[PDB]
Order: sequence, then structure tokens, then C-alpha cells
Amino acid sequence: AMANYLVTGGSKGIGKAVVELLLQNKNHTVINIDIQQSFSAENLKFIKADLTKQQDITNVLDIIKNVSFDGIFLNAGILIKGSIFDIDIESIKKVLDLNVWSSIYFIKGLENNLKVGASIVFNGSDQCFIAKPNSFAYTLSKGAIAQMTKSLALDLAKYQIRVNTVCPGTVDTDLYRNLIQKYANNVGISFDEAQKQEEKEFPLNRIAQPQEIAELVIFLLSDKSKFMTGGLIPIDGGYTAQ
Repeated sequence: AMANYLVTGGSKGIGKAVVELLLQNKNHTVINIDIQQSFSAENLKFIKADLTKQQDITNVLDIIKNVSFDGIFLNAGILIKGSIFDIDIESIKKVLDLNVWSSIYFIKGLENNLKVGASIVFNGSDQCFIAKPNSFAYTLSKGAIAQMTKSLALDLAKYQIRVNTVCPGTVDTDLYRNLIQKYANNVGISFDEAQKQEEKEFPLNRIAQPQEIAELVIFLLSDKSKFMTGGLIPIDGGYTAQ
């Protein structure tokens, strides 16, 4: 059967991995909303948008107004480092605007575009559960997502619409590599040395590949998971168990 999916931040990392998996069935149409397009497929639609700008999101909503969605994956997001004292107001706002508001604007705007029985999945973080040093804005944003998950699950349950959030540990993405490279350069160690330090933070002693997180997202979007809603689902190599 034909199905439609929407992915915000679908051009890189987990979002890209989810897009590629969803495209495997030719009866699936995926709509990727991001600032730059990634790869192409006949069943992949790209719409450019700066997800920190409400007006850009309003423009997307107009374009997709007739589409009814089976699944949505919200992977827009950024991490800017710093404790509350070290990150400026402008950056905190940027993190909230992308990580939280972009999803608010979309879900609010897709009220009549969500099929009965649809599945909405947020990209959360192990920081939906715990904090990490010098990560104020990001942790704050993931707390908001954690509870937004539960509110939407309660209010959308009458329509059999499920809402869940994957909570990844560190994932080998562009943004991750960027932060760790800049950290490595700052403290005078190699990238490899830096990654090894990060890997030891997890009981599994490794970080995740984006495809691994995407498999869980795909499960949550699939017809196999219809009784799951309102859940924060750990995929963190044991991080929150310790």
C-alpha cells in the first residue's frame, strides 16, 4: 500500500539513514525538509527550509497541504556546547528554535494531514534522561522533547496516532565529528584519541552508527509497533543504565 512520510533534518546523520530505509519500498514517498538536499530518488521529495524560521515552515506546510502522512520523523536539531554561563542567549534560542519550535510548528500545522494510526517519532537523546557537562541548551531542549512526546501521545491517542522518541547515545554523525574534532584540536590530541575517550563513556565501549538508530525509528514507524506510544526509548549502549 502507498504510504507518505515526512522527515525534518533528513539530509544528514540519522535523518538521512531513516530516509534511505523508507525509500526502499517504491510505494513509499518521503518528503525531506532540510537546509540542503542530500541524495536523490524518484520517490524522495526535497523542500529547502531553514528550520529556525517559522516563515520557512509555513511555506513548507502550504506546499504539502494535501498530503496525508503515515509517519513523521523529527530529526532537526543542533548541539551548541556550553554550561548556562558559557553559551549566549542567542545560541540558546537557536537551539530551542531548531530542536523544539520547528517540531511545534510542523505538528501544529499538520493537524489535518495525520492519518488515523499514524506514527510520529522524535529524535531525542540520552539527555532526555540525564545531563552531560557543559551542554545546557541541548539538555534543556531534549527535556522539552521528552515531555512533548508524552503530551502529544495523550492528546493524539484518540486518533490511534502514536508518538515516541528515540533516545540515542553518541552517534557517528557530521555534527558529532565536528564537535569532537574541534575538541581534539583544542586540547592537543588526535581525533582517534578523542573518539576513544568518548567510546569509553558507554558500557558497549563504542558509539552508534546512524543506521542503527534508523532501524529503531523504522520499527517505531512500522505496523509492528502500534501499541507503543508515549515512550522514551533508550538506544544508548548502556549509558543510562549506569
